[PDB]
Amino acid sequence: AEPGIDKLFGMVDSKYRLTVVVAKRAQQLLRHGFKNTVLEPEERPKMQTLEGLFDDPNAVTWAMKELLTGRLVFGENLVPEDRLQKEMERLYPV
Amino acid sequence: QKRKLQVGDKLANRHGNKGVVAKILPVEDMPHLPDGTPVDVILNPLGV
Amino acid sequence: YYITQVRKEKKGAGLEFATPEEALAAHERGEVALNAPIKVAGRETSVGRLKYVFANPDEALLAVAHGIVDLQDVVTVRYMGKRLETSPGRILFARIVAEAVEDEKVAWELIQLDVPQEKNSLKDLVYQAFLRLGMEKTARLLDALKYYGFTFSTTSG
Amino acid sequence: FGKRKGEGFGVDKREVEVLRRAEKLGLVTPGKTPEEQLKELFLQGKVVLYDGRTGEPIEGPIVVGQMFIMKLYHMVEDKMHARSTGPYSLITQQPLG
Amino acid sequence: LDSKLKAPVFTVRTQGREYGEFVLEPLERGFGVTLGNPLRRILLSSIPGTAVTSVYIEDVLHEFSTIPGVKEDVVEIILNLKELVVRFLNPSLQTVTLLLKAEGPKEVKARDFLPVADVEIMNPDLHIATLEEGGRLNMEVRVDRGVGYVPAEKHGIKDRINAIPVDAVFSPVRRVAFQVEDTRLGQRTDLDKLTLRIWTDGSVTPLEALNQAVEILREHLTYFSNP
Amino acid sequence: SKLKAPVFTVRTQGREYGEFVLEPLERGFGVTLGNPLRRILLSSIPGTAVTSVYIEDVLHEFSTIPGVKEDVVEIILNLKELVVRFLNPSLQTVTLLLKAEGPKEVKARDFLPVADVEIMNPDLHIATLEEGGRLNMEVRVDRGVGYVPAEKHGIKDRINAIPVDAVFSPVRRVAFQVEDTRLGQRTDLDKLTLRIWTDGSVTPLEALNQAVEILREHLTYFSNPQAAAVA
Amino acid sequence: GTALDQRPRVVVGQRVRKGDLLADGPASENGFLALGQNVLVAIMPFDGY
DNA sequence: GCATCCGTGAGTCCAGG
Ligand SMILES: [Mg+2]
Ligand SMILES: [Mg+2]
Ligand SMILES: [Mg+2]
Repeated sequence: AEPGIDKLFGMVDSKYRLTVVVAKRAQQLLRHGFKNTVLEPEERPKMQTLEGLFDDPNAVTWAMKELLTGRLVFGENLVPEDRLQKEMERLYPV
Repeated sequence: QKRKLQVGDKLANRHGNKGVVAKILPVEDMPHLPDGTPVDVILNPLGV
Repeated sequence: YYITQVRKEKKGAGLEFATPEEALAAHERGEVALNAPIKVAGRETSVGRLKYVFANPDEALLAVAHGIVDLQDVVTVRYMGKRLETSPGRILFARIVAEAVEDEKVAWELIQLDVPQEKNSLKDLVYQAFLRLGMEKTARLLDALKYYGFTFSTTSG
Repeated sequence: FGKRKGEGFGVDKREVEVLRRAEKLGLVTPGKTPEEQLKELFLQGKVVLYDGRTGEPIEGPIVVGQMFIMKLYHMVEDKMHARSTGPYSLITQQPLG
Repeated sequence: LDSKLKAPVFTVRTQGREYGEFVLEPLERGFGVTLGNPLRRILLSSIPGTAVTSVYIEDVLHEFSTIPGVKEDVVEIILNLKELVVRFLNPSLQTVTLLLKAEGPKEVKARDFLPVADVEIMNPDLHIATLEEGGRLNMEVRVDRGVGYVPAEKHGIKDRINAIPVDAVFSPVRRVAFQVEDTRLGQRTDLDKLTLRIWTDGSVTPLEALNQAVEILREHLTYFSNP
Repeated sequence: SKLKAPVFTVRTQGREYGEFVLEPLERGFGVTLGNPLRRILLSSIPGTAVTSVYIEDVLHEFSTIPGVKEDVVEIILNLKELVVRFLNPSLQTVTLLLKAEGPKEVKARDFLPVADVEIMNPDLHIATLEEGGRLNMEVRVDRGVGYVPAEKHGIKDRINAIPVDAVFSPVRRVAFQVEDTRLGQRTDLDKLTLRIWTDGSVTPLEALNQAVEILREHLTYFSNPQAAAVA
Repeated sequence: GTALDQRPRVVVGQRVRKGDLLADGPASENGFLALGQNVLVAIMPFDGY
């Protein structure tokens, strides 16, 4: 099972809402190169290459991690869509 | 092409018993007899 | 099922004894079988429970490791402050459940000890584990029951 | 087995353990000698087997025999298939089957 | 055809004097169990330890007798005694008798045992018995040095006429469990990764216990040498 | 009460078969020793095998030579069973030549002999040749470990060379007995017998020693621990 | 796509009576119906495999 | 109120040929 999936289902009021939260977050991180992560250097998901450990590329792994840390606000009608898009492009370039 | 036997090939007997090769263990893992002779195939009694 | 079954033997067949030492001596004479039911004094117990008493489950398994008894032999064990009459097989089952879900107390509460583990009981174990500990842990318990069930089937003979 | 007794080998310890097992299984008559009992088992088409990984015998006796097994035509070499993208249909423009 | 293997890496993970995990990867196919089963046998049968082999308790006739003044029965005190981890500090030592006299309202621990030269009680907060008002407990416990596990009725040793023989838990090891996983080395597909797990009592540590085990075998390899 | 070194009996019957008794050993240890030795003796014991065949006027494995009863497939099945002993330890690889013809049942003796090379089953049938039937082989035989399929080692000494399955391990069987024995007042001691059969390329005793050596070398690996960086 | 070939089963000069076997076809062992192998079999569970 | 005639439907995926 997914690391900490019972807590994740506890977080939302409908399992599919968690699914949409995870997918949206993972796309937000794919878009900015993970420069917007709420995870600390020590909490980064790692992938064990043949050379050595590197950042995990699976942005849905990153999404569910960040979700368990509590450092994200998820909900409906939080902010205008192009306002969020341009503020994220301002803070973390592409 | 000379086809050896691989994982996924289907074996069967004349009595209805059929099934796929799932595992090829090396000779040192096979159940063997007191005199050292290893068995060839390990069928599961749960079918019978 | 094979490990958590208990043996039922016919040699003893319900003899009466006064002191446990008389019963152990009788079993020594080959007169009574280890797991046959007898009645020492007014108590109806078995030679195996007296002859063999274990302070903790590790000891039970160390004995089964050394040939002393077998997992289906009924024996006496001290597990969680309790002086249980049960097999080392059922002790092992419960250890598998308990290490699987990483909660010895909840684990003990979940099992039915004094029964062979079958389809129905294992089923109710998974329903109960689901409800109590969650699906991540029930998946770990399931890989667990899977592992041992296959291992113990192989050598079960 | 007379091969074995002539070659100079007694009843191995593990055959003892399995014999006591099969005795509790009502498979042998108790008190008979190990040869008497192993013959009894064999006649039921069972033998002693030693887990090749451990050295230890199977907790009990196991049926072992010569069997006619056939290779059926359905080999995995012929069925493993996978496509990223391929050809499409004319009217529907969906992939071929 | 042409094979170029490399000698594996040995990895250790200990939690105190009680527990150790050991991962040795990569191993050519089949060698995971080739190393695992022996070391397990050795680690449960032939690691030298200490065990409470016999017990004398005053005015206590047999093992299934009662003790007036104490709430535990005799069997129970004998079990609690099975759980005592005693460690010989002098390699010469071979056997000790340990005496313990207490009375009145009190809960005897392993501390109450009278200290001896070259004898360390590793688990002194261990519980033996609680006595009441008028409860009197005089007992002598025999503690030897052996390997493995001996039922009480297999050594039968008696100092005196009323000494109870006690199943002897020699092994400082309480469990060994090893598990091999398939692991890959570039193009090599079927290599083995040996994970070993060792629970001790604290007299010996896991790493010490395993090193002792590997020694016995290495030494048994030398017995194939001069006919 | 601590046991001590046991007595080591060795009963060899030629280069093929050997019994290796050890007594007395502590209870259980009959197995603790006898099984890993088995496993290392069924696999990881080096030996030799035919790895390539070139025949004259044979382009590939599914041919038939005129004047020859056997098909090439069958001939490689025969040639697999060839036992070829290397007397020199520096030697890695040998290309045996065979030229034969006429009414004659070619056997493994007919190979042109090489020094530091001995065919341990010269009576091994290979082919049945007919009036006018010829045969000109060049087989390549290598050292090696275990079982290396043709589809992997791909050994071709030339263009029409056939790669062949190589069963390198020269151990043809390993059984081990644990009998009951006593020493003084000790009961239930184990008496370890190891029956070993080989092909003659290496003898049972040499086999057992290299297996010993492998197991000991393997115990060497635990000697340098390392910290676990999981934390 | 199975291979159908025949193999000689007699050698030069063998006197053969009427109906004697001169060649083994596909899946034929000295004239018997060879649809497989006779292997050595143990009927016991095995680790889930 | 009944027969009577009409059309419409009748498991999934996979291989070949
Ligand atoms: Mg007892
Ligand atoms: Mg309960
Ligand atoms: Mg492997």
